[PDB]
Amino acid sequence: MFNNEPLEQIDKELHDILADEEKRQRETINLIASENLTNGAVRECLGNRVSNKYSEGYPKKRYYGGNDFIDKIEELCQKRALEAFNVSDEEWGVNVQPLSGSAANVQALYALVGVKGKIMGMHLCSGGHLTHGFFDEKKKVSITSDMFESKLYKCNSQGYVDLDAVREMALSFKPKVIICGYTSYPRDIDYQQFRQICDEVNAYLFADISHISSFVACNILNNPFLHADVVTTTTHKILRGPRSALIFFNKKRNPGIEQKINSAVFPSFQGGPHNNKIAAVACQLKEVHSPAFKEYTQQVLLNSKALAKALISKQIDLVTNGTDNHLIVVDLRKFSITGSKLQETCNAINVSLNKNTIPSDVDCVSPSGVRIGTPAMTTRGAKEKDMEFIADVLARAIKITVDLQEQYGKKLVDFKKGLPGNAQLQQLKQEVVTWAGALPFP
Amino acid sequence: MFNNEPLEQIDKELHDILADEEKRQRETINLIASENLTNGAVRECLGNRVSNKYSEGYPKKRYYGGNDFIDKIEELCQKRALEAFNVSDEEWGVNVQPLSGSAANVQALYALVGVKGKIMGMHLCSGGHLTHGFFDEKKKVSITSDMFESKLYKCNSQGYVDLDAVREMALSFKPKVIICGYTSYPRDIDYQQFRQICDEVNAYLFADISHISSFVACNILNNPFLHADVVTTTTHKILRGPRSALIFFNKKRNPGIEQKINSAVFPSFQGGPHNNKIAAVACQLKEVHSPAFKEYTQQVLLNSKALAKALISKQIDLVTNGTDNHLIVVDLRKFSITGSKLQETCNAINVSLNKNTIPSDVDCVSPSGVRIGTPAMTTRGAKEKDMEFIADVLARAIKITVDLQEQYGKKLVDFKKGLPGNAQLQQLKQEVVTWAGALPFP
Ligand SMILES: Cc1[nH]nc2c1[C@](c1cc(C#N)cc(-c3cccc(F)c3)c1)(C1CCC1)C(C#N)=C(N)O2
Ligand SMILES: Cc1[nH]nc2c1[C@](c1cc(C#N)cc(-c3cccc(F)c3)c1)(C1CCC1)C(C#N)=C(N)O2
Ligand SMILES: Cc1ncc(COP(=O)(O)O)c(CNCC(=O)O)c1O
Ligand SMILES: Cc1ncc(COP(=O)(O)O)c(CNCC(=O)O)c1O
Ligand SMILES: [Cl-]
Repeated sequence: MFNNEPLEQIDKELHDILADEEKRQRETINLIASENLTNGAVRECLGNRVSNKYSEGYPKKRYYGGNDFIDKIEELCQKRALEAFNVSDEEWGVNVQPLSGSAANVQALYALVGVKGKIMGMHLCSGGHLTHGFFDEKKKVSITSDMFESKLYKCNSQGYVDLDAVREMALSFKPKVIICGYTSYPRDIDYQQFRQICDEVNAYLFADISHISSFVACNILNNPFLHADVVTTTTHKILRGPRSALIFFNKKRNPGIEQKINSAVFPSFQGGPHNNKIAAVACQLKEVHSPAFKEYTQQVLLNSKALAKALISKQIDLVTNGTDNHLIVVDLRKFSITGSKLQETCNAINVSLNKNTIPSDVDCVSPSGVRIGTPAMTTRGAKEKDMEFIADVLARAIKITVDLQEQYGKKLVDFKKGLPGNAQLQQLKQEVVTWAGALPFP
Repeated sequence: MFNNEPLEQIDKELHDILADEEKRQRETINLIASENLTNGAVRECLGNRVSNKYSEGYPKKRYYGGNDFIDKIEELCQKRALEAFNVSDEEWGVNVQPLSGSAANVQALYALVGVKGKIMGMHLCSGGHLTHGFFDEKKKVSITSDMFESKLYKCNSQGYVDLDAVREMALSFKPKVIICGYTSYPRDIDYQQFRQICDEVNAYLFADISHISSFVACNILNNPFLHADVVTTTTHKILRGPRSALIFFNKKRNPGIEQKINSAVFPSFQGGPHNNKIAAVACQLKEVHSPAFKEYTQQVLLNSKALAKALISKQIDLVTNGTDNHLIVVDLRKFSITGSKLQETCNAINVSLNKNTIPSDVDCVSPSGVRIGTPAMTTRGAKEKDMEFIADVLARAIKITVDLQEQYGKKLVDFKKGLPGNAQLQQLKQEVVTWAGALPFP
């Protein structure tokens, strides 16, 4: 007693929008640093009947029965997880149930510090994530600043984490967790120095490596597992998995942490796990361990260097004047345009990127930068030589943005009337669609 | 630069376990009251590329661009949602972003009461959910008893919500939220009398209808929307959607609530929505609005009535001696066997059900009942006449459970040893597999 008609027939209206999304993705130069494209196998797992099953609890420790095949799936996933991040089942454990990065962080921070607990994170306007304790002058914007008591550190004038400021605050404010690992940070992290600062205050060291996860697994960037108590990562960004998250925990440094983390996830915060997610992670984490994935991650960094370089050759400024990872933050000051304006211009030419603060920005009000990243385009086949064109396109978009602003004024609503039907943007869009359209597409 | 070979070739090891999960599901009599089977269209949406997309914020209020198609998807889902539950765009709003039931409840409760706010829910051992404020002597098990301050009401001696006890407690405790709508409750709910209790204290009325959602939509059971400030529901149980949830909020009774709830979800708790979930939810909600779905939901209740009646005819007791809904709680005291044992016996014969408390239990390690439900089997095509067989199988399992206990003792470790290789269970299993295996299967 059900309807087994294909999606096309049963719900034409939805299928049509979906058919469109797919075309927008196919015909876009996607530079959203946090985005990627899943392969067909990952998507088969996501659409698998394994999500019919309720599986509250942990393997061999379920509330319901008939969970043996589910238990294998979850245990496979924990195993492939620890292997990928080059850690022994004996020193580290992982929880693979968190539905997403924000959930994982909240769950893991609660596990460590409880309600009214003290945490330190990087400010959002400086490149920290919302769940690193974000609050405003007027509001406790993230639960992490409300259920916890948080203090936020900043970057210096050159766009680097000010470790000396981290220390001043940590001794003065006395957190039980210090979070490092960022949403928008173009450079590698000195985890050793974080590990040393925590020790003077007795704090835990939390590394959120969602943006650089593949670099960590592939031994291309600094290893946080060498120093940290907890490591979290989403599975969907550079890692190229489904939308999900991982919590890693150092048993050796902390006996009692395993049950603390597993209990935080369920039953404090979550109910039934989404087993299709757990399955999709398994599928991808296997791909991750292969030398082919190491190729890809290397290719990611090469494109990112070639891109930063090409932009500089076009006299465009970058925060920290470079990148060690997959992401670049462009500084727009020398052109007197905002990131929102350029975001608007890139939107019109099928170039996806986002506005972003620079140190010299007082508030999150008027971002002076844009964040671009190379994982999505690398997946689609772009090589170092293709970074020229992309840089060429962003330079052209910046120039058009500067022209439109002189014509239509400083206010965004005013600025925005220039875009529709602009001969230059339509020519540029066409160049983009034409190049993007024919790129390999999972 | 990716690997696009089918799941079978790419990760055969996973494909096997998954193929096994599928066979186990097809060959099981599934009586888990919270379980169902999604159609193929819902699973095409779960594995659609729409989840490649970052979409933080709300439609026409996104942080990133390129989100016009996503916006069309999310607005369609809010629209199909409000109508399915027969409420006006103008009086009710809905948030469709919560990743799961537990997240939805925690988010919605946060929105209404804040950190350290007072809430009232049904005890777990009585039939409330974990997120309704559950705690233990010595341990705050759910975040809902830690981030909030909670008190837990119980059912009376006959298995009914003791409304008088609710009032005595509420007036003493002075909560800002009283939650009704339960995990294991075989009877309908008097929302009007709950509305009246809240009014005497000025608390909000929270209705979690995850288990009965279709009944409410189809105008078969009482309407919580008539009386409630907030209604949550999962989309995966009787509603037959993906693993997701909805928060409903009454704007007409509460100006301001719409921002309070939307902001609770993001950016307080969540980051990027899972657009594949949202797409899948939209797809199912369309189906929910057809009269074919009203028929299915009627069939659920008919089956549940027939099953209760058949069990009664076999001299098995039911908490409240019947059901108004999709689920039955069997009281096993007259056979002196625990739910744990029967669950074990049912596991051995491919009959999925779970242990459950009865009023006369006080502790939760001793449960004297089992919960069964009819949505899954109804989906698979079983009609009233089939409920006899299902009752006959359950009676036979109870019988074998009594016999194995007299042979092996009252301790579960010992009891279990009687199960493997038992001539009667293997006989019963085959009858189950042969009937189950051949039933319609989405
Ligand atoms: C949208 C989002 N999610 N998590 C983020 C952000 C992100 C962000 C940018 C902007 C802007 N403009 C605004 C927000 C934001 C999101 C919610 C509430 C709020 F007050 C601000 C968040 C964007 C820009 C790059 C990522 C950010 C920053 N800066 C960081 N570090 O973290
Ligand atoms: C697993 C789960 N999640 N939410 C629930 C339960 C459920 C439950 C049953 C049993 C039993 N026996 C034990 C638990 C449970 C789950 C987590 C922690 C805990 F202390 C207890 C939870 C289910 C299993 C049968 C009904 C329940 C009840 N009773 C209610 N009302 O709510
Ligand atoms: C460092 C970090 N941690 C956690 C998350 C949260 O993941 P979910 O959205 O899956 O909750 C993000 C998301 N960052 C979004 C972006 O950079 O575009 C992140 O950048
Ligand atoms: C009252 C109630 N609310 C919410 C949920 C579900 O939350 P998740 O989607 O996070 O699992 C349940 C599921 N209860 C599981 C069961 O009855 O079997 C529930 O019983
Ligand atoms: Cl999903």
